[PDB]
Amino acid sequence: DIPQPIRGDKGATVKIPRNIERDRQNPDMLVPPETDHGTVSNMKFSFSDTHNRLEKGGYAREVTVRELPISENLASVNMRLKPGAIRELHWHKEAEWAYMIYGSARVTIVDEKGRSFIDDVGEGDLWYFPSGLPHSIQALEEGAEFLLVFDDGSFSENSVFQLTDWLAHTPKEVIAANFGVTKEEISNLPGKEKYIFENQLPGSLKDDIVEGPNGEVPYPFTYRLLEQEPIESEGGKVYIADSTNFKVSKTIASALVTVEPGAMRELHWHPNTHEWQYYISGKARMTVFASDGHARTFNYQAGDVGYVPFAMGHYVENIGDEPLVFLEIFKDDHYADVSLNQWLAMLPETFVQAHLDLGKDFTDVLSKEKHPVVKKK
Amino acid sequence: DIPQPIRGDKGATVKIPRNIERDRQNPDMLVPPETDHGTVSNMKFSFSDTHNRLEKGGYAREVTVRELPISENLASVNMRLKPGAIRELHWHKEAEWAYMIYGSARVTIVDEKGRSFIDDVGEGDLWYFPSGLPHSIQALEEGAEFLLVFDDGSFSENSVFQLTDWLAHTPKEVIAANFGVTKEEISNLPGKEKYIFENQLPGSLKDDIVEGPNGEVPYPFTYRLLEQEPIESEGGKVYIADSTNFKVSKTIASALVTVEPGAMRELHWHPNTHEWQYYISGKARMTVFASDGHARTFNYQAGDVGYVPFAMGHYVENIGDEPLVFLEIFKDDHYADVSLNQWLAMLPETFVQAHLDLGKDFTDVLSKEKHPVVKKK
Amino acid sequence: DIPQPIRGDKGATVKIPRNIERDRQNPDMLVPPETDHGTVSNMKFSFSDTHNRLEKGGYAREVTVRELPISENLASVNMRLKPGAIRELHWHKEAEWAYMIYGSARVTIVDEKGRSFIDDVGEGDLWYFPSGLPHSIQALEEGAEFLLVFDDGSFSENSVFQLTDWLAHTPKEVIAANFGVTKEEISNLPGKEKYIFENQLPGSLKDDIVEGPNGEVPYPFTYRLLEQEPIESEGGKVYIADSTNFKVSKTIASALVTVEPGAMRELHWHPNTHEWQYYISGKARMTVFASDGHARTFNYQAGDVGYVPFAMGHYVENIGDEPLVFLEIFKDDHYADVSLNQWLAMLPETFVQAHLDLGKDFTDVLSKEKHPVVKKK
Amino acid sequence: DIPQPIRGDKGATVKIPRNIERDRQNPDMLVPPETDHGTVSNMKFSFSDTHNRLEKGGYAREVTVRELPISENLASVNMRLKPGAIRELHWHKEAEWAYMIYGSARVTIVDEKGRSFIDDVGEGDLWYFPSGLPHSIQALEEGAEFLLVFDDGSFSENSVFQLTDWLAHTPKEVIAANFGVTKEEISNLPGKEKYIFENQLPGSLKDDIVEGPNGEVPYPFTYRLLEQEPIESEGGKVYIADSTNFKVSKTIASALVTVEPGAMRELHWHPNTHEWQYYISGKARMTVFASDGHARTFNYQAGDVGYVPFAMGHYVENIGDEPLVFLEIFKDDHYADVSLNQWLAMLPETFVQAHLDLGKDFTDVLSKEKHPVVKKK
Amino acid sequence: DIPQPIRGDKGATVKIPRNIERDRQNPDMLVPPETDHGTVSNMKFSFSDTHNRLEKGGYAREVTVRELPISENLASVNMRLKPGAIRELHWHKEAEWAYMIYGSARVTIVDEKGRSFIDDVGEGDLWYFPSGLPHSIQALEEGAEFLLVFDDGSFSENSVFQLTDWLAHTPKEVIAANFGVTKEEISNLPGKEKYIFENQLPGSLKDDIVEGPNGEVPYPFTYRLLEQEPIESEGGKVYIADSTNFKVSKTIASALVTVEPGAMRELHWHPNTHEWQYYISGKARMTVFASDGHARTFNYQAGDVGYVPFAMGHYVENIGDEPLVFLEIFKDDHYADVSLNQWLAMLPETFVQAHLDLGKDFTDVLSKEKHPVVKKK
Ligand SMILES: [Mn+2]
Ligand SMILES: [Mn+2]
Ligand SMILES: [Mn+2]
Ligand SMILES: [Mn+2]
Ligand SMILES: [Mn+2]
Ligand SMILES: [Mn+2]
Ligand SMILES: [Mn+2]
Ligand SMILES: [Mn+2]
Ligand SMILES: [Mn+2]
Ligand SMILES: [Mn+2]
Repeated sequence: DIPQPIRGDKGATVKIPRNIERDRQNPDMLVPPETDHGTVSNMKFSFSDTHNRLEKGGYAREVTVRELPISENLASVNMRLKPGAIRELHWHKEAEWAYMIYGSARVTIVDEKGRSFIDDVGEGDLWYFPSGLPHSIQALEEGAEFLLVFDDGSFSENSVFQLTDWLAHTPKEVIAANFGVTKEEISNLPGKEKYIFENQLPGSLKDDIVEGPNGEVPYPFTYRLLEQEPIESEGGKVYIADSTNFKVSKTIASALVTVEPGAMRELHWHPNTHEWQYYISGKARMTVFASDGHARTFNYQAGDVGYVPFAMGHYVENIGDEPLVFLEIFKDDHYADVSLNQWLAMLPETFVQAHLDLGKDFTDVLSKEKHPVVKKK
Repeated sequence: DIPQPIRGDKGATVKIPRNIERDRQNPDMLVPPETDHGTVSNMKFSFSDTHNRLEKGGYAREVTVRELPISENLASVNMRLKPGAIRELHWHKEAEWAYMIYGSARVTIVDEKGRSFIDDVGEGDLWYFPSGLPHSIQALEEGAEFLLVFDDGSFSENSVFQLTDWLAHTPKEVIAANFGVTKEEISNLPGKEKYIFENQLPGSLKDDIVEGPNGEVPYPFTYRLLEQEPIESEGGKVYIADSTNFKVSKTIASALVTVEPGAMRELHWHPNTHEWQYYISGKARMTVFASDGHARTFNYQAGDVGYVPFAMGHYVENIGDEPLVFLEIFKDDHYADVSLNQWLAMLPETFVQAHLDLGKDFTDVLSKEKHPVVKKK
Repeated sequence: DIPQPIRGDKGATVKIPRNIERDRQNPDMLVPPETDHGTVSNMKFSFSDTHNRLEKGGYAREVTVRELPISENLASVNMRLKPGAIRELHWHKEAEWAYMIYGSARVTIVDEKGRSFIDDVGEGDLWYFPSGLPHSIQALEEGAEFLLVFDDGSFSENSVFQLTDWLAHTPKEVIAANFGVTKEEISNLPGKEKYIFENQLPGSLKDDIVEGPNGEVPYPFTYRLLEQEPIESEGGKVYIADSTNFKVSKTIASALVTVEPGAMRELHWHPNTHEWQYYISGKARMTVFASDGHARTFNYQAGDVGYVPFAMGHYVENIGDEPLVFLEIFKDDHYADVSLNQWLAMLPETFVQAHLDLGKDFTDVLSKEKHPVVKKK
Repeated sequence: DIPQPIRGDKGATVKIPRNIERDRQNPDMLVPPETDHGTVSNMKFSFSDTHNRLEKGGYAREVTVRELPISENLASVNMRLKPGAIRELHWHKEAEWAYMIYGSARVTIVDEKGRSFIDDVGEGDLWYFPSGLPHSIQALEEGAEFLLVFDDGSFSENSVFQLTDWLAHTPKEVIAANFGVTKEEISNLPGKEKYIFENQLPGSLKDDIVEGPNGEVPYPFTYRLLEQEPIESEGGKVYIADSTNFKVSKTIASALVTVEPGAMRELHWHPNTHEWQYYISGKARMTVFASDGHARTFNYQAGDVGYVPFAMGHYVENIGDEPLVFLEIFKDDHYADVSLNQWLAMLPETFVQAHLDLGKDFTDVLSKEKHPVVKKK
Repeated sequence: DIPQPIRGDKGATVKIPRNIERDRQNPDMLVPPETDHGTVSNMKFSFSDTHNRLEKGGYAREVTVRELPISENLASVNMRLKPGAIRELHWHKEAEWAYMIYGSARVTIVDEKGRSFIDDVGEGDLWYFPSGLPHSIQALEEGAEFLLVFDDGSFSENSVFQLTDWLAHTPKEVIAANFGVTKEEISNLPGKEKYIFENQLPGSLKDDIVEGPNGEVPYPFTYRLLEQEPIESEGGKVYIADSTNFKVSKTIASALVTVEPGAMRELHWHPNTHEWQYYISGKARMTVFASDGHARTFNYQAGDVGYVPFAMGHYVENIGDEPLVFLEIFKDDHYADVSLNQWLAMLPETFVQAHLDLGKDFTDVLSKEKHPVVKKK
């Protein structure tokens, strides 16, 4: 049945040709809360609304500042590899964070000391490659699909440094001299980058491990986020990974949040930096509060990127029947938040009472323990 | 049936939760043309993906640079008034262009010489209010729904100058002194802006006309675009309105394009400025060609804003069953384009032949007459 | 008696209408030193020349980059609370530093671990709230007046995040769900921010202290600057507070300087960052030396903000009859300066002699001990 | 013999490895005039110091803001075509100005009204293609070498819009539909841009001329600069071409200056805009005077680009044995200059005398007639 | 013999007046590698192409962002002092790094604690003065010539803070008061900066050392780079100095590289920051690879500054008969690089094989030990 932008006696029927399907996806936007007010930048964008780069062995599509101007510090790729397919050995200026949503893959990485690290990554695992270190991904028997996050919003999947593209653009004489071979011995180097290519499934991880004169890396570039004990509350759970626990992960701080139906990520903000969001599954609404009485509510579902500017107040409410599952990303060495609840709970009852024009009956429910996700009892 | 991002042996099935509805709306994006390549900014955005401001008597929602960063020079509002509802008397820095999609409305405007202009606007009509001149809209018995375009992408519907908001923020003594009345005589001024408000239907246009010491305005601020004889070709028609014919319309140049099914707005570019697009009805695809072999294809349908950076090559192909109807907007005193066809048609056969590695059989079909929209005979 | 901009045979009488009162306040500007030269940005601005925001229970006025463009990194509020008046619970992006000039007040603050800190602040005390942590001020029986400094010059007192303003702009359903109460139980929440409001005087500090599951904060957010032993010299004293001693105070470094009549803050610069100044009492002049022989002298008195760009040479001379008292603020984790005197004192006599075309009689007076404020013996 | 940076008792011998060849080319830079002073941006750059793009049939190298940051408004290409070689049909955002130094070539251009213009260009001729209009160059039996100037310093020869590159990046179906042919009929379109390619010499100009439904262009896009009577003075001559005489040339104003040995382009400035310079032959020095007593002298010879910021005082002195020949380019609809000489000549003798502390003997030589190039009698 | 920009059947003879001398210096630019492609910023600039500031006792010339826009973070001075000549006591915002190419000199520096450090510096030695600390240089009996690097590309040698220039622009009364002398006692202070001046040779270093109330500096501001054991490979050696070994050197990381004829600095990049280069002696070529298949080759020799943007792939090949010697500078607390060779050497043979379409015969030569400079055996 057709929704209309009408709230009480405000609003009216749409009379011109419209996108009913999207109107349906965005109820709190066709009909915002009465408490919404003023202008805020766009805080939502769908991967389905982006050009998809198709290759032999997979695909990559991106959400960058070119799509979502508010996110100047952070950009993202949704990438897919078919079984055995290789995302070509490459590097880039930006540091890279990743979450494996579907399947598994082997990654390689070499650090600035000539040490290589090679690991398999399963669903619910992260990896993090520091700025400038060369790496690669190769999916296993199930193939693989994942989210990449880069710590610069100007990033583009099409302007990364590929191994073969470097070679093809280096004088043969110089390549030959570099390795001490003849020109002929390298006559067959690719004349073009590969980016993503089909390849036979890799062997066992153990058969791949390369030891060297310089020894093991100090710290691993992969982390089993879902093997961690989550912060658990009534309405759901939160799995945090930042530099304090996922050691190499210096420029990216993360939390995977799961929200039961009827639950919600509570009212809070972040006193460190901006929040970048990706929605893995479910349906949500968020109101971002930007001060000076400016406030706007966005709807999100699977494949949607979201965003909360530094310190803006928000909440994430599950408005669907299925679990709501999303990521919280920050460009920072740690996760941090202030809970509205915990905050007031830690101040004198009467002081809070004087602020809210409410009484004991309200301050009584305040809780000093933090519960990031609560249920609608 | 479910679409997948697969083209020949490139691409793969989506394995993670997805937005199938949007995937369906964007076929040429889930599966771009093989000839697409490289990165281009986002050139498409839907009004359905924006917060809608609901008032008593209508609504307004906007697409600004905050949503579509590529469009720094141009922004847009989709506004709706219920019958008799008034968009409050107001002004702003930006010049304003408008197209009446549904219904009709009376507008008023006063110029820098103290001359007022008052007209009724029907479907297919435009108006254009020069930077800084105060105006208002009032819908008639059918109500009204229209598109507004402003010649600065930083524009926001929420930061316009409203009559009552000015007064409420002016010292009463000063207001009283200004008009030579007492404070009491204006005690009842609104304490708040109205923005949009319900009101009884207006009388006849003739009963409203105000004459003054300074006489008629030199030129009208409304234009009957659809009363013009269109440039007509096989596949459809083009109705142009720019400063050369719609005289006051100095900073905005416009064309309403209608494209029969199986037809297409031909291959061309614009040698003056950027193109801002709004899609009134139908389904389309456009490829924007950005040089250095960069090219990207976007899908559009009703409620969608589009965009082509200065001189980028494009075409607009109807890929639907119904007529395709859209606006072309420029920040310029005239419309202008170069037709690929007409271009080659006006050069030596053999010269063109030498360029395209084709022969007479191709140059023979070239046409020196411009046909902006052609059919698939 | 009327001052004129005449120096020897340079300058002339003012012949047009003028501001004699200001001319009097700015002697070294109507008549600069002969050694002044070239253009420098404006380095002085008076709080008396700003719009004052008046509320029930106090006032706030600000000096931001909008008033003093040279100060891009730092901005300031002069705030006043009547006895018992509360500056509403709030937070903001910027970190906040403070100096209590008159009276006293209770502050509260909660950190990112859900720990609250509550303290009373008297004259000559500082507080420092890290970016993003929620806080509040409540004046005691004497009321309170203080200076706030924020580590971004784009700061505005009117765009802070207020508790009640957040709530009023959050859907009631969501608020209710957040705390697990009914809509009715919060029906009486303020429909508007309070910002500053009248309230009964608070109880004892001890009765207010809130303990919690997470324990005491590691470090206090208040510092008794005047209880410290000052660096004392002949002409006056300097009380420094930076991250090395006021531990939480990571982004702001400070010094309160007192200068007897006939004394002066010596010739120096700062090799770390810019200097932001506030003048609490007295009359001063400063010459800022900007290299390339550019130099300009400014006059300052109570209520005046001043400023010295990174590494520019300066001095602060008391030119009044009463003590001169001012603050030195830096956006940095430590205070640091180079004394011209100490500098030359630590180099070979003859080397210095060769530089200044002076002799032993001059190098003899140089001192290796730093004396930040000297007297005119 | 080896030059050293020594002037009187200032300076010293170079003691580290050096570029003697360049030192020789830059005498007034190794050893500037005593009257030089302070910092000025770099005002000189050599085409020999740029990467040269080599193609089949010629080459192109550029000087852009990426090489010469002071020139933000203007950039340049030095292009070379072998006999019959075609610079591929193309267009771009920037307007283009040109001077034929060696040989000749046929150009084509189509305007926004579908009118084509086709002309042959010889040595000493200019052309000017307005922003966005498609064009091409084809050298004749002698081949051709010329200078291109573009009215944006961000221009790059590698990011122009090529005909074939557009087609190769347009869906075949869409191309086919555009022209009403089959896919097969265009199967043989180039899969890649050509940029510059070898081709047989063109026929007579008359055999190439294409008439059309829309008639002759209003004005020609080529101008015989050297067929004009030059402003002639003792030391040389000046050939000006701007919008007042070369009608289409709206955004570019030009002058070809020839300076006999012992002569010099007199002391002057330009009260409209910046000056961009190219040196065709000879050796010169220029001092640019930037006010605040800042002044710097540059040496120039064949292949060198130069530059004078808006209104900066300068002169161009021939310091070689051969004629000095260079271009003066402006981004403006007209050429204009103020002659120092003419200026003083038009003011009261005694007034000028009072300024320069000279007497009648000096004012007597002043001349009211402008002589842009004077000789050292 | 005359070089021409011809490669196989690409390119053509230059037909217009040209700079053959530079053409000769830039072989890989007149005739780039076939593998070069696309646009890159300018990465090369010669000190011989700059205005030289001549003083009594030496000279200074600079390469700043005003000459080389790509280098926004880093600028450089080539300075020369005659025996006993003093670069006047001064300070500046920027931190300063230095390499002594010819001769020796005494430097002085005072830190923020009033501690002075005084040392003699010989060929192959570095010094590093932290932002804002006052210093000076005085050459010994041989005179001195060195390279200075400053950690801001906007730096200008003409806008430094000089001791005497400060004094001359400070009111005499204030100077007198500062030191507690009379105006007369300082009547003879220079009325102008000195910048560089002639002076008698200094005594022994030991006679100059100044002790003070505050003791020795924690760490020395000079470092004997060439006394270190170099990383030595077949083709040459690398001497690294960064914050890990040259302790005070916090914002600048450095390496002196020497390359035998027939050798080359291997294929690598830097995963931390940009590379700024200075060429001390020899002839080289470098190709910088900028991704998206963009690549450009530059020629360098003595007196040339070079540059590699963050993470761009490069190599430095000696193309001369004499040793090639150059500096690598970074704005960072450590040196770091990734070797292409070492990188592939640390990954599974077959994985690498699958990337390069080569076989065992190639992976066999890969080496896990890093060899920064290799020879053409
Ligand atoms: Mn990557
Ligand atoms: Mn959050
Ligand atoms: Mn309007
Ligand atoms: Mn168009
Ligand atoms: Mn605050
Ligand atoms: Mn100071
Ligand atoms: Mn062109
Ligand atoms: Mn000129
Ligand atoms: Mn220095
Ligand atoms: Mn390197």
